Amino acid sequence: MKVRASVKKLCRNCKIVKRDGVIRVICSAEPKHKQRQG
Amino acid sequence: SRVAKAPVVVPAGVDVKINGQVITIKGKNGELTRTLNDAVEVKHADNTLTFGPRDGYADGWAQAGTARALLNSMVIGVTEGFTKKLQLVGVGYRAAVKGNVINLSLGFSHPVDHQLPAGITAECPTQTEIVLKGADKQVIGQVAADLRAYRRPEPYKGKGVRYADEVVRTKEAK
Amino acid sequence: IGLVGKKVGMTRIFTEDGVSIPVTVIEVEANRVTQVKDLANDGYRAIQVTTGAKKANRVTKPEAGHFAKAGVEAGRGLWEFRLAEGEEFTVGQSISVELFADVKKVDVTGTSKGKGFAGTVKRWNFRTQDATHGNSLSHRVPGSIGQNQTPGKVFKGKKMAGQMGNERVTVQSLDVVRVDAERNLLLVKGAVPGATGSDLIVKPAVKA
Amino acid sequence: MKTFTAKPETVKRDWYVVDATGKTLGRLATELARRLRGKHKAEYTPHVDTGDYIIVLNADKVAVTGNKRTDKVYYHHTGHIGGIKQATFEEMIARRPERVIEIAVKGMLPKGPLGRAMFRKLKVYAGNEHNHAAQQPQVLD
RNA sequence: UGCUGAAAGCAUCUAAGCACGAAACUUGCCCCGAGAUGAGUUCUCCCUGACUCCUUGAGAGUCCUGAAGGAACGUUGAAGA
RNA sequence: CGAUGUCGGCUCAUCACAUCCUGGGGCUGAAGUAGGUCCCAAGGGUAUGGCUGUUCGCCAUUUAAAGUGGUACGCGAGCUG
RNA sequence: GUGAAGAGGGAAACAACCCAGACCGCCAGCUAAGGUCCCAAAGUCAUGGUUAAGUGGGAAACGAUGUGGGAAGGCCCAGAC
Ligand SMILES: [Mg+2]
Ligand SMILES: [Mg+2]
Ligand SMILES: [Mg+2]
Ligand SMILES: [Mg+2]
Ligand SMILES: [Mg+2]
Ligand SMILES: [Mg+2]
Ligand SMILES: [Mg+2]
Ligand SMILES: [Mg+2]
Ligand SMILES: [Mg+2]
Ligand SMILES: [Mg+2]
Ligand SMILES: [Mg+2]
Ligand SMILES: [Mg+2]
Ligand SMILES: [Mg+2]
Ligand SMILES: [Mg+2]
Ligand SMILES: [Mg+2]
Ligand SMILES: [Mg+2]
Ligand SMILES: [Mg+2]
Ligand SMILES: [Mg+2]
Ligand SMILES: [Mg+2]
Ligand SMILES: [Mg+2]
Ligand SMILES: [Mg+2]
Ligand SMILES: [Mg+2]
Ligand SMILES: [Mg+2]
Ligand SMILES: [Mg+2]
Ligand SMILES: [Mg+2]
Ligand SMILES: [Mg+2]
Ligand SMILES: [Mg+2]
Ligand SMILES: [Mg+2]
Ligand SMILES: [Mg+2]
Ligand SMILES: [Mg+2]
Ligand SMILES: [Mg+2]
Ligand SMILES: [Mg+2]
Ligand SMILES: [Mg+2]
Ligand SMILES: [Mg+2]
Ligand SMILES: [Mg+2]
Ligand SMILES: [Mg+2]
Ligand SMILES: [Mg+2]
Ligand SMILES: [Mg+2]
Ligand SMILES: [Mg+2]
Ligand SMILES: [Mg+2]
Ligand SMILES: [Mg+2]
Ligand SMILES: [Mg+2]
Ligand SMILES: [Mg+2]
Ligand SMILES: [Mg+2]
Ligand SMILES: [Mg+2]
Ligand SMILES: [Mg+2]
Ligand SMILES: [Mg+2]
Ligand SMILES: [Mg+2]
Ligand SMILES: [Mg+2]
Ligand SMILES: [Mg+2]
Ligand SMILES: [Mg+2]
Ligand SMILES: [Mg+2]
Ligand SMILES: [Mg+2]
Ligand SMILES: [Mg+2]
Ligand SMILES: [Mg+2]
Ligand SMILES: [Mg+2]
Ligand SMILES: [Mg+2]
Ligand SMILES: [Mg+2]
Ligand SMILES: [Mg+2]
Ligand SMILES: [Mg+2]
Ligand SMILES: [Mg+2]
Ligand SMILES: [Mg+2]
Ligand SMILES: [Mg+2]
Ligand SMILES: [Mg+2]
Ligand SMILES: [Mg+2]
Ligand SMILES: [Mg+2]
Ligand SMILES: [Mg+2]
Ligand SMILES: [Mg+2]
Ligand SMILES: [Mg+2]
Ligand SMILES: [Mg+2]
Ligand SMILES: [Mg+2]
Ligand SMILES: [Mg+2]
Ligand SMILES: [Mg+2]
Ligand SMILES: [Mg+2]
Ligand SMILES: [Mg+2]
Ligand SMILES: [Mg+2]
Ligand SMILES: [Mg+2]
Ligand SMILES: [Mg+2]
Ligand SMILES: [Mg+2]
Ligand SMILES: [Mg+2]
Ligand SMILES: [Mg+2]
Ligand SMILES: [Mg+2]
Ligand SMILES: [Mg+2]
Ligand SMILES: [Mg+2]
Ligand SMILES: [Mg+2]
Ligand SMILES: [Mg+2]
Ligand SMILES: [Mg+2]
Ligand SMILES: [Mg+2]
Ligand SMILES: [Mg+2]
Repeated sequence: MKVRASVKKLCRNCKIVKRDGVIRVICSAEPKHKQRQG
Repeated sequence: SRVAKAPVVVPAGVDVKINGQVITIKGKNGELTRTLNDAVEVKHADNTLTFGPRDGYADGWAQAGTARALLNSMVIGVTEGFTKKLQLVGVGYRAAVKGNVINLSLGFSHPVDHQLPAGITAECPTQTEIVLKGADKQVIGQVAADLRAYRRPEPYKGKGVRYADEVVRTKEAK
Repeated sequence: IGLVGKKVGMTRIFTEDGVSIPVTVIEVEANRVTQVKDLANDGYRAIQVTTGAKKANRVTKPEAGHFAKAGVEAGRGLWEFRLAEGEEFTVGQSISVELFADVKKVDVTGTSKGKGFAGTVKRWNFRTQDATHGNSLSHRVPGSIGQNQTPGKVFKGKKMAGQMGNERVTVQSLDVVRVDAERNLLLVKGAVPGATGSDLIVKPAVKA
Repeated sequence: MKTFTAKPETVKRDWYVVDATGKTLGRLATELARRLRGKHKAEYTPHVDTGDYIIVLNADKVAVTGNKRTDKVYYHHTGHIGGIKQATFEEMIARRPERVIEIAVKGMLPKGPLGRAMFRKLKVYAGNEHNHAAQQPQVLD
């Protein structure tokens, strides 16, 4: 995953979640889109 | 909210008991106990179960909508008994049960002996497939996830331990 | 548990294949129990032992009475060992070297040899400064001992010259060779702390 | 008239018990530090230890609000080259539960001989049982 | 990385509940360590005589007794300036 | 400015983490081997030589690694000059 | 304007910031700034809300079904999401 300060919804299957305070973006199609923080 | 407003049916031969907040559901498959949250309030109404949010607390609906969905699975568990179908893909891999200990051979130097906590009935229809049953969705789900976590799917040949319903994305060599 | 025993030099055992294994000869006389400490009185379970023999005068009344409580003879010195839950012993019982017959490896504790006021070169393996090439009155000295203004101070636990040796030290997991029951000896591979005549607290290997 | 000042000999010190089960740490410690100093007493003098002896039993069971059971750290230096030892509020109660009330009170008292003298009076305890039955320490809340 | 699971009919590792997870962190291993003034415990040992005195006090005294033990002195040490 | 001894080396170090090695992970244009980047991790370790006053640098040969910095560009009532 | 050439209270400590100009005494009372759970004088004071980050108790571009208020704008009993 990435740790960029401005996580975004890149593709359609991407999804925003707030775990343990940290905003993460989880995806079904491409694991590349998985990213943390921001 | 929407889940919370949808009463849980309780079939016959399923003894439900409310010890304040501590719920006890007994049935044919097994006896299950659940220490429920203080923000939730639960009662018996006719045949079905009712879940209401407590006034004063901040997040009621979110807490009760859980309780509903838990007890929905808890009632189905004691009635039917949950099952999971795991399969071991790859040559040389072997799964065999002896008592309450699953003997996984997953190409390691040492044979892995996975223990089974709680009432979990493990079976093997074939040597490269593990079907395991029980009362709780939780413990089954965990056991399954451990048995998986011993060897996750290699996204090339799909090798390792997999759930039967799961799809796996494989890729080419570059 | 463990036993007390006097160091009696070193020898070598020639094994029939060839190897000359260097061994320490520890005499381990009948270690006799003076007191059995337990959870009711003391808050822990242990045994206090003795060995050897003081002359009937050098032992004082406070110490000599302590021996009459048990009924044993006034052995020289007193030591204690912690019991490992399962084992339980009685007062006036005589433990022998046969306890080490079953064990393979032993921790030997003793008092290391007194080197005295040792320098930093000897004590802490400091490197001596250039023996010549300009050097003036500072061959074996420590050199710097700190930074400058910032700490404005030497830090605690700084390696400096002082008393070396004459301290309790433990050489762990020494492999036992022979357990002479008749002569009351315990032959262990290698070398143990302290000079010939020093007391050695031997016990089974904690690092199993 | 020169004002009255309490005389160390004439001071009549009382004994108390405080069950610290389900209590807020700071709001307990504050009320403890109030009494220990001898503030509540009408014959209060800042240079004499007028306060009362307090027994704080069930110290381990003390409660804290928010995330401070995990989040609250207790830093202390070992007086050494780089020895800064920390310990969370869970880990503190896990090992030494008496330290929690001790430290929470000590800071609230004054710093100095009398400050240390008025801490001595506090008697924290993990278990419900206390061996100070001889003084008849009455119940305090 | 997960399991169950809302808020949000679903979904999602979490908001209740339940697991894993590193030479880091707390122990385990070795040493010092109750001057830890919060000065802990166990064990053994030794002292069981009179008198006056006044502002009768943990006062100050006086004949006698001197213990357990220690120190000192000596011979000294694989202990040590 | 009625003095705060300025580079480099030696001896002695100590802290930071923006980690060079070793430990645990996500993605990968990850078949494996080997990487690439990123995340957590400061416990411990982290060359010897040639040249030059050198720091640095280049070069030879090692190493798991040959970390970047702070510390009066650490350290002259410690040495060299 | 203040210090220089101005003490006193506050801003933790802090010539110049906020309050206020010490003739001397008193073991009198009322107020300024700033404060009122404990260190340490004085409200665990009252009413209606907000924050769930220990924010309060350092910071930007930019990021996100965090969470409160509002004012609007898309569909129903021909039953939309
Ligand atoms: Mg980052
Ligand atoms: Mg949590
Ligand atoms: Mg992978
Ligand atoms: Mg004599
Ligand atoms: Mg003697
Ligand atoms: Mg002695
Ligand atoms: Mg010596
Ligand atoms: Mg040497
Ligand atoms: Mg050596
Ligand atoms: Mg050298
Ligand atoms: Mg010279
Ligand atoms: Mg010189
Ligand atoms: Mg010379
Ligand atoms: Mg000279
Ligand atoms: Mg010199
Ligand atoms: Mg000189
Ligand atoms: Mg500093
Ligand atoms: Mg200083
Ligand atoms: Mg070995
Ligand atoms: Mg350290
Ligand atoms: Mg003060
Ligand atoms: Mg006192
Ligand atoms: Mg769901
Ligand atoms: Mg290792
Ligand atoms: Mg470890
Ligand atoms: Mg290893
Ligand atoms: Mg230990
Ligand atoms: Mg120890
Ligand atoms: Mg020791
Ligand atoms: Mg030492
Ligand atoms: Mg020592
Ligand atoms: Mg000491
Ligand atoms: Mg003492
Ligand atoms: Mg005590
Ligand atoms: Mg008398
Ligand atoms: Mg008297
Ligand atoms: Mg007297
Ligand atoms: Mg006399
Ligand atoms: Mg005399
Ligand atoms: Mg006598
Ligand atoms: Mg004598
Ligand atoms: Mg005598
Ligand atoms: Mg004496
Ligand atoms: Mg001599
Ligand atoms: Mg000067
Ligand atoms: Mg230098
Ligand atoms: Mg060099
Ligand atoms: Mg060097
Ligand atoms: Mg880092
Ligand atoms: Mg970097
Ligand atoms: Mg991995
Ligand atoms: Mg380090
Ligand atoms: Mg650290
Ligand atoms: Mg460790
Ligand atoms: Mg060289
Ligand atoms: Mg040459
Ligand atoms: Mg030159
Ligand atoms: Mg440099
Ligand atoms: Mg540099
Ligand atoms: Mg330059
Ligand atoms: Mg370099
Ligand atoms: Mg070089
Ligand atoms: Mg090279
Ligand atoms: Mg090379
Ligand atoms: Mg090479
Ligand atoms: Mg290599
Ligand atoms: Mg490399
Ligand atoms: Mg600089
Ligand atoms: Mg310098
Ligand atoms: Mg210098
Ligand atoms: Mg200097
Ligand atoms: Mg020159
Ligand atoms: Mg002023
Ligand atoms: Mg001021
Ligand atoms: Mg001030
Ligand atoms: Mg302020
Ligand atoms: Mg202000
Ligand atoms: Mg300030
Ligand atoms: Mg302040
Ligand atoms: Mg002040
Ligand atoms: Mg200022
Ligand atoms: Mg005036
Ligand atoms: Mg007033
Ligand atoms: Mg005001
Ligand atoms: Mg003040
Ligand atoms: Mg006050
Ligand atoms: Mg603010
Ligand atoms: Mg934005
Ligand atoms: Mg928002």
